Amino acid sequence: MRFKDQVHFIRRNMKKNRLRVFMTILATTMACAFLVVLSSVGFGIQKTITDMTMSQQIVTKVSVMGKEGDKPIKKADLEKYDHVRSVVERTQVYEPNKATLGNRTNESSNLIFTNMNDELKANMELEKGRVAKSENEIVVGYDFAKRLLTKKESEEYNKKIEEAKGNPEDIKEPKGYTKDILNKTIELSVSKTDSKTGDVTKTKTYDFKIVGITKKPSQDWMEDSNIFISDQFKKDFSEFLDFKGGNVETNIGVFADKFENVEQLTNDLTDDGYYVTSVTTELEGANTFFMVFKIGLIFVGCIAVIISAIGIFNTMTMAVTERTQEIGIMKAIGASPSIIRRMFLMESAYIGILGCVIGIIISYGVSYLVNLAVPMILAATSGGDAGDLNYTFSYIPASLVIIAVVICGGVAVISGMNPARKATKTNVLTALRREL
Amino acid sequence: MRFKDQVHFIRRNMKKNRLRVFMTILATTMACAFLVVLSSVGFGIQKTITDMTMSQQIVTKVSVMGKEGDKPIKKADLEKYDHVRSVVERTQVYEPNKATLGNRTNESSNLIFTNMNDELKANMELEKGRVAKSENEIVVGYDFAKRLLTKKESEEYNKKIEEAKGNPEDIKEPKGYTKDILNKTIELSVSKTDSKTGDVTKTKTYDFKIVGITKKPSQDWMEDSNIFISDQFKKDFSEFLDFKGGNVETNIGVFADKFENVEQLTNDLTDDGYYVTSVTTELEGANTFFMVFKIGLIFVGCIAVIISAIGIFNTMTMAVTERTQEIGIMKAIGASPSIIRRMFLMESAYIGILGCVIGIIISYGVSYLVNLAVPMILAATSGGDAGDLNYTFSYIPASLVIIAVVICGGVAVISGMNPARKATKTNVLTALRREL
Amino acid sequence: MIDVQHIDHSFTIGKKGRENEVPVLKDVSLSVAKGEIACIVGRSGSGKSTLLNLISGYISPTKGRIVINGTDVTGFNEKEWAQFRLDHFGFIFQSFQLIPGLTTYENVEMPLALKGIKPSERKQKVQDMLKRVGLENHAAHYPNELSGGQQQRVSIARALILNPSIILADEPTGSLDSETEHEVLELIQQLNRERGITFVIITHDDEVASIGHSKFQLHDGVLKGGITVEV
Amino acid sequence: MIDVQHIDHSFTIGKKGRENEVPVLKDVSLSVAKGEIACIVGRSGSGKSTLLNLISGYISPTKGRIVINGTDVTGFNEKEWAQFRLDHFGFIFQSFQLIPGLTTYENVEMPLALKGIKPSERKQKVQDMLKRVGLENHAAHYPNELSGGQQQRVSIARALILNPSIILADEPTGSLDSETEHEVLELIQQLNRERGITFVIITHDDEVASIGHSKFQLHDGVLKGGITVEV
Ligand SMILES: Nc1ncnc2c1ncn2[C@@H]1O[C@H](COP(=O)(O)OP(=O)(O)O)[C@@H](O)[C@H]1O
Ligand SMILES: Nc1ncnc2c1ncn2[C@@H]1O[C@H](COP(=O)(O)OP(=O)(O)O)[C@@H](O)[C@H]1O
Ligand code: VO4
Ligand code: VO4
Ligand SMILES: [Mg+2]
Ligand SMILES: [Mg+2]
Repeated sequence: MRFKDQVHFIRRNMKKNRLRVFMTILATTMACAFLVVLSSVGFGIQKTITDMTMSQQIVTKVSVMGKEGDKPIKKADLEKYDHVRSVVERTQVYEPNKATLGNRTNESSNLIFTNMNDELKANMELEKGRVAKSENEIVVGYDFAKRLLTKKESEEYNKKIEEAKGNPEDIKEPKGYTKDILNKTIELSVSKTDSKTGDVTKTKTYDFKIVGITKKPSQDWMEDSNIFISDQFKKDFSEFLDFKGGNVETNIGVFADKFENVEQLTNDLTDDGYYVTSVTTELEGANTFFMVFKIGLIFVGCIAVIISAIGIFNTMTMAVTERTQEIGIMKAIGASPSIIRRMFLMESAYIGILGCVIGIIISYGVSYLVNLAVPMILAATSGGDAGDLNYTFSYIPASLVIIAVVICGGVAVISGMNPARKATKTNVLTALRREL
Repeated sequence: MRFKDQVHFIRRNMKKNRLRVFMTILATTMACAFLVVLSSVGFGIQKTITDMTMSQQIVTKVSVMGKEGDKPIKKADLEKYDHVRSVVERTQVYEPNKATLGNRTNESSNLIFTNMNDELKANMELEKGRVAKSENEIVVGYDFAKRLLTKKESEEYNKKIEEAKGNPEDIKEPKGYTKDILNKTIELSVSKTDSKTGDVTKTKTYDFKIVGITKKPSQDWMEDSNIFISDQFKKDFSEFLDFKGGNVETNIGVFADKFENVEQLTNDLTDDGYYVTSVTTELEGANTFFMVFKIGLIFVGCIAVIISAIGIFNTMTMAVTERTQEIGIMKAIGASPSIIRRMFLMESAYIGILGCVIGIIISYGVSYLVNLAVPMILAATSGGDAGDLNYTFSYIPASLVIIAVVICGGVAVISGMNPARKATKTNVLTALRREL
Repeated sequence: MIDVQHIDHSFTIGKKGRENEVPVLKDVSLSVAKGEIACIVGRSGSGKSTLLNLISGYISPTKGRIVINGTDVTGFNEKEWAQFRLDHFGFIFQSFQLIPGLTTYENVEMPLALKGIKPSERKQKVQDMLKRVGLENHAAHYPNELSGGQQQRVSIARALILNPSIILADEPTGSLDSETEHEVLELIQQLNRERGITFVIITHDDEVASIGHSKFQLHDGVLKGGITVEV
Repeated sequence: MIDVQHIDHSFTIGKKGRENEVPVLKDVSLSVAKGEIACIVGRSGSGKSTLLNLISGYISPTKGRIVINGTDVTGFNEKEWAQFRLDHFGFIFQSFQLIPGLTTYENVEMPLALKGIKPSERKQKVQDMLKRVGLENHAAHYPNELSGGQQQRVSIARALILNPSIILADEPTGSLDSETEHEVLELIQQLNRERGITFVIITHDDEVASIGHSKFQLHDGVLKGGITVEV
C-alpha cells in the first residue's frame, strides 16, 4: 500500500530471485549497450564522412571547365544554384614574377587570383595558417618557401641541372627557405616585357604578407609553388598587365555544402549547359551508393531497435509471467490490481533504469576501448602507414543516449507491465493455478 | 526411457507451456533473423563495392603520368608490382584518319593503340559489345557512330557552325550513324603528309571490325570518338607520321585487383619514382576510411553476434531454470540425470532448430522485401535516377545461413543445457524447492 | 455472514474444440451467520475448495448469487473483489499459497502492509501472530525452508493477522499433528469468541468439524448441511 | 529394508556470512524390516519429511549412514541415487510434487516411461492404478484441475505404479476424507501383503498410524519410537 512498503517488498523479492532479476537487467543492459554502440559506430561513420567533406575539397568540388554555347562564365550566377557552399574562381597566371624575401628570390611561383572569402567558404586545404582575410594577406603553396633561392644556390642549381643532365633521378634540391615562411612579407615584382618595347619596362612591387600555406600536394612529385592573391588586386594587375589567353588558365570550382548534394548540383549545372566534372561524374552511381548506404544504416538501426526491444520483451515477459502465482496470492490477500500493477511498474522501471544505466556505462567504456583499439588495428594492418585520415570510429551523442535509454526503458516497462496487467485482470484462481 | 517416450513428454510439456516455448522460439528466431539480415546488409555492401570495383575501373586505376629521372616507362616492369590486375598503356595518336563505313566518313576519331588483353583484364568500360580479342577487331567510342557523316549533312554542319557567330548554343549536330555500329567493318585510312613532300603521299587502309563500344561518358559534352587498335598492329600506323611527341599522348594506367590494394600499389609505384595519381592520393585517407569501415563492419558483426547470443542465453536460461522443479521431480521419480539432460538437449535442439529455420525463412523474406523496397525508396527520395549503380542492398550467402544457424542453435543448446545440468547435478530437494 | 444462494459452478477443460464440462456444484446454498463457525465436510473432489473460491471471489459462479455481509459480491470486478477481501476476508489456502520470495515474517506481514498498518505496529502484530501459531523461531525461514504444517500455519497466520470478519479456511489443519492442530483450533475458537470472526472451515478431521456451530456436507456437488450443532 | 544409522541432519539458512544452523535430526536410527509398514508420527516440523528425504537421497545427511536393501546409499551421486530410486523407491510427496505440464494420466505414467515398460502395456497399468485411487474420471485433468486430495492420490498412484520395494509416503492421506483415506489405506495394505512392499509412512492420522506394524515417534529430532510387534 504505502510506497515504502511497495519498495520494501519489491526489494525483498528481488533479493530472493537474483537469477531472474539478473536476467532482466542483463537483457536491458545488453539492449541499451548494443543500441548505443551500434548507433555510435554509425555516428562515427557519419562524423568521419562529414570531416572528410570539410577537409578534402575534391569530395564536394564540381569543377566547371566551360559552357555550351561558349560564353564567359560568371561566378555570381553559379552561386544561385542551391546547396552551393562556395564558388572558387582561380585566375591562374603563368606570367613571370619576382617574389623576394630579401637575399633569396623566387621565379617559378605561379600567380593565382582568387576570392579569399570563397576559398575560406570552400574550406581551402591548408597545411598551416589560415586563409587570407584582408587584401594584402596571401596564401602560398607548400613548395613556395622551398623555391626561395639566393644567387649562390641558384648558380649551384643551374650547374647541377645543366652540367649533369643524363638521368635526373637524384639531384640535390636546395632546402630553400627552411625557416617559417608563415607570417612574413614578400615583394612581388612583375615585368611587362612585350614585343613593342622588347625589354623590361615600368615595374612595380607589392608587399604581400603570407598568412596561409596550402596543403602539401598528394605526392612528392607534385610541386605546389602557387601564390594566391585576392581578386581585389585583379583590377590593379589588369591596369598593370593584360592577362588574356596564352598564360591564363581559369579554374572554376563550385562547392556543395554536403556530398549528398553534389549529384543534384552537378545535374543542375549540367542541364544549364555547364561542362562540370564532380565526384558523381567520375564515379558513376556514387550518389546512389551513398544513398543505399544511408538507407542501410537506417535499416540496420531499425532492425537493431527491433532485436533489442524483442530481447527486452522476451526477458521481461518471461520474468513477469513467472510472477503470476504471486500476483494471484497478492490479489487473494487483498492487494488491489492497481497496487499490484504499480508495484510491477516500479519493478520494471527499476530494472529498465538500472539496465539502461549499466548499458550506457558499458557503451561509453566500449566506445572508449574501440576508439583506442581501431588505431591499433590500423597500425597493425597498415603495411606502410596507409593514408592520413581523421576518423571517428565510435561516437556517442547525448541524443543517442537519450533515445536508447527511452527505447530500452520503455520496452522494459511495457513488457514488464503487460503480463502483470493480464494477471491482475484474470480471476485469482486462474493466477493461483498459473493459468490453465 | 525410450526415445519415443522422451519425445512424447517433451511435446506434452511444450503443449502445456506455449508462452515459454514461444518465448524461446522467438528469441532464437529473432537472433537468427537479425544476424542473417544484418550480415546480409554487410554482404550486400561488400558485393556493391566489388561490383563498383569491377565496373568503374576508376576505383582501381593508378595512372602513371611520368617517372622521376626521365626514362621510357615500360609496361612489362609495371606488372611486376604486387596486386596489379592489369597495366593499360594507351598510345593516343591525334594524326589524321579516314575511318569510313561507306557513304559516310569519319575524321574526328582519335586512334588509340592499346593491348587488348590488358584492356580486357582492366575491365574496359563498354556500353555494348566486348573488348577486341583478335588482331583485326577494334573497340570504338560511344560517339564514333554519331560522327559517321557524309558530305550531305557535313555542308549543313559547316554552315551552321560558321553562322553561329559567337552563339553556338543552338547547333543541331547530325545524328550520324544511328544504326547498330557493332559487329560492322570500317576502312581506316592513314596518310603520310609530311613537309618534305607537302601533299598526300602513299596511303594504306585497313579493314577493322568493331566489336565493342566504350561506355557513354556521363554529363555529356564528352565526345568519345576514340578507336582502339591492338598493339600487335604497331608501326603500321607509325611508318605514316612517325611519333615525334608533338601530338602523340601516352596514357598509362596500372590497375589493381580490389580497391584495398590501390593504396599499397600507389605507394609501391611512388617509392619507385613513378608519378602516379590513383584514388588514394586524390582522396587523402581513402584506404584508411575503407579499412575503418571494414573494421566497423567486423565489430558490428561481432557485437551483433553478442547481442543475439545474449538474447538466446537469457531466454533459454530463464525457460530451463523454470523447469528446475520438474527436473527435481524427474530425478526423484527415478529419471537418470543423463536422461534428463538428453531430454533437455533434445528440447533445446528442437527450439534452436525451429527458431533457426523460422529465422532463416524470415531472413530470406526480409531480404527479398528490402531488395524490393530500396529501389522504391531510391525513386522516392532522389527522384528517378537509380539506374547507374547496380547495387545489392541485402545479400544472403549460404555460408552466412550456415554460420548463423550454427551460432544461434549452438547458443540455444548450450543455454538450455547449462541450467538443466545445474538442476540435475544438485540434490533432488534443492530442485524440488527451486533452490534455497 | 455468508449467503451462497443456488450456486451452480462448472469448469471447462480440454483443448480448443473438444471441451468438457466438469459440473462441480449444483444448487449449492450455504448460509453462515455472523460470528459462527461453519464446517464443510465432504469427499475429496466434492467441490468444497470450489465453494470457498466462489465465496472469496477467486472464481465467478456459473450461475447463482453470493451475498457477503449483505452486499452482492457476484459481479464484482477484480478491484472490487480485492478491496472486499482486504476489508473482510482472510483465506487459509489448501496449498498454503505462500509467496516464495518472502520469509515467514514477510508473508504474514504482507496483508498488514496492504492495509497500511505502520511497520512499527506491524512488528508486534506479526510477532504475536507467529507465536500464536508456534512459528516464533521460523520467522526468518522462507516457505521452502519450512515443513508442510509450518507453511500451513504461515497461511493461517497470514489469514488471521488482520482479524477479518470472515476467515475461509481450506483444510487448515491437514498438515498438523494433534497438538498443533489443537492449538490452531483453540486460536480459531478464541478469535470466533472474542473478535466474532465468522469461519467457514473445510476439513477432513472430525475434531475440527466438531468445533463448528454448523456442519455442511458436500456430496456430488450438493450441500446438504442444514444442521446447526449446539456445540 | 531401511537401515538409518545415527543420522544427524542440519540445514544452513540465512544471508552469506550470517548463516545459522537448523538442527533437525539428532542420532536418528530407523530400522524397517522387509515387507513392514513403519509409521513415523511426530509434531509438525520435527524432521519427518527430512528423514524421508534422507532415506530417498533427496538430501545427504550431515552425518550418519543410510543402508537400503543392504547397500550403503550415502555417498551415492545423483546418477546412482536416481537409478536406485527407479529400481526400489516410490515416493509420495507431502506437496504431491506433480508435474504441471502433464495430465493425471501422464503423471502416473511417467515412472513407467522411465522404466521403459511399453507404451501399450502402460495403458492398462495407469488405468488400473487410477481406478484404485478413484481417479478414473480425472485422467485428462492437469494438477491445476484437481483437488488437493486428488493431487495427493495422483502422487500415490505415481509412487505405487511401479510396485517398488519401498514406498516412502509423506503424509499420504492428509488431503483425503475418511472414505478415500480408507480406500488408500486398504490399497497400501494390499500392496504390503501381496507384493511385500515396505512402507515408511509419515502421518498425523491415528488410523493411518494404526495400520503400521511399526510406530516411530519423532520428537526434538529423536526417533524414539522403537515399536515392532506381531500382527
Ligand atoms: N481448474 C479446474 N478445472 C477443472 N476441474 C477442476 C478445477 N479445479 C477443480 N476441479 C475439479 O472440481 C472438483 C471439485 O474440486 P475441489 O473443490 O478442488 O475439491 P475439494 O472438494 O476436495 O476441495 C474436483 O473433482 C476437481 O477435479
Ligand atoms: N530447506 C530447509 N532449510 C532450513 N530448514 C528447513 C528446511 N526444510 C525444513 N526445514 C526445517 O526442518 C524442520 C523439520 O522439517 P520437516 O522434516 O520438513 O518437517 P516435518 O517433520 O513436519 O515433515 C522444520 O522446523 C523446518 O523448519
Ligand atoms: O510436514 V509437517 O509440518 O506436516 O509434519
Ligand atoms: O481433495 V480435497 O481438496 O477435499 O482435499
Ligand atoms: Mg480442496
Ligand atoms: Mg513434512
